[PDB]
Amino acid sequence: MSKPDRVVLIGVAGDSGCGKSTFLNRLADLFGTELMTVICLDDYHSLDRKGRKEAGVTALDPRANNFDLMYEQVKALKNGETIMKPIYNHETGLIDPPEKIEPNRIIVIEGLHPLYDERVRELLDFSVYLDIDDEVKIAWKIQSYEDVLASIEARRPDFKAYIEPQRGHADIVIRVMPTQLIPNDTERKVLRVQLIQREGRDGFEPAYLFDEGSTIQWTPCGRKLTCSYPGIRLAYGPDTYYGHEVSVLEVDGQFENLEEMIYVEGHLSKTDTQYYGELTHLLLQHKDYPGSNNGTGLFQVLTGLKMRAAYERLTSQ
Ligand SMILES: Nc1ncnc2c1ncn2[C@@H]1O[C@H](COP(=O)(O)OP(=O)(O)O)[C@@H](O)[C@H]1O
Ligand SMILES: O=P(O)(O)OC[C@H]1O[C@H](O)[C@H](O)[C@@H](O)[C@@H]1O
Repeated sequence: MSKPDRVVLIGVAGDSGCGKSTFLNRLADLFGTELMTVICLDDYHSLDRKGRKEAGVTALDPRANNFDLMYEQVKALKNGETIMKPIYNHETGLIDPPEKIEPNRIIVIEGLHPLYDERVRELLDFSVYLDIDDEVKIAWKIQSYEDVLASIEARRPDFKAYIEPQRGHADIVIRVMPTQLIPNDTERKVLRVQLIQREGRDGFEPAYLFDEGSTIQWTPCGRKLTCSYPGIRLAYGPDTYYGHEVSVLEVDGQFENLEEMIYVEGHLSKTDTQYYGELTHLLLQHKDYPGSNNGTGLFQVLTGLKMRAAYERLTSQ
C-alpha cells in the first residue's frame, strides 16, 4: 500500500583501500543495521572476474557494469518496491543467483560508479567521494614500492577517465593528502585532510571555522592547549571546485590525546552534532578504525552527521 515514508538514498563513491568500509562502519554507528541497508554496486557487474580478464578490462571500466539494471533496481527500491538483486562473489569472482532486497528507510549504494550515471545521480539524496592522493594511496598499500606503484599505475587511466570525474557531482569530497607540517616526509602517516562541501543541496549547510563566508588559518595549539611539534593546523574558506561553489574545511596533523580532539570540536560550527562532544565520542567509539587520530576519521564522522541531518530533514515532512 501507499506510504507517507520517504526512503532516503545515499551514495558513497571510491576505490578500495580508500577507507570505504571504515566509513560505512562509522555510518552504522549513526544509523544502525536496522533501518539502513547497504548495497555494494559490484553486484551490478555485467562481467565476472574471468569475463573481465578475457575481455581485457578492469572493474573500473563502464563496459563491465550494467547501469541499466542498476538504475532499474535503485529506482524500484526508492519507490518502496522489493527487488531481486544479483550478487557478485568477491571470493569466487562469480555472479551468484540473486537475493531479495526489501526497501528500507535509508538505502546506501557504495562502490566505484554511484555518481557515474545521470539516471542514478538524479535519485540520490546525498553523496560522498573518498579522494586519496596517489601519494597517500601508495603509502597505505605499501604499509614494496616498485610493485604497488606499478599496480596503481596500471589502474590510473581507467581511474581518471571513469572514477575521478564523479568528484564534481558529490555533495562532500573527503580528500586525503600528504602533510605540510613535516619537511620531506617518507611514511605518509601524518595526513592533510580536506572536507570539500558543495553548495546547492537544498538543506545542506556546511560546517565551518569562525566565519562561514571567509578564509581562516588556525593553529589551536597555544595558551589553552599544549601540543608537541609539529602539532595540529586547521583551515577553512570558500572556494570553487569543478565550477561549483564549495566550503572547504581542512585539518593537518595528528591528535595525540582527547583534549586536542574536544578542543577542535568545540571550535567548529554547524557540525550537526546533537550534544557537545558527540563528534569526539563517535570518533573514539572505535579506536582501532584507521584514521581515528587524524582528519580522516574526523571528517568521516562529520560527513555522517551531515547525512543524518539530511535524513532528518527529508523525513520531517
Ligand atoms: N584513514 C586511514 N588511515 C590509514 N590507513 C587507511 C585509512 N583508511 C583506509 N586505510 C587502509 O586501507 C585498508 C582498507 O581499508 P577499508 O576501509 O577496508 O578500505 P575499503 O573499504 O575501500 O576496502 C586498511 O587496512 C588500511 O590499511
Ligand atoms: O583487476 P580488476 O578487474 O579491477 O579486479 C579487481 C577486483 O574487482 C572485483 O570487485 C573483485 O574484488 C575481484 O573479483 C577483482 O580481483
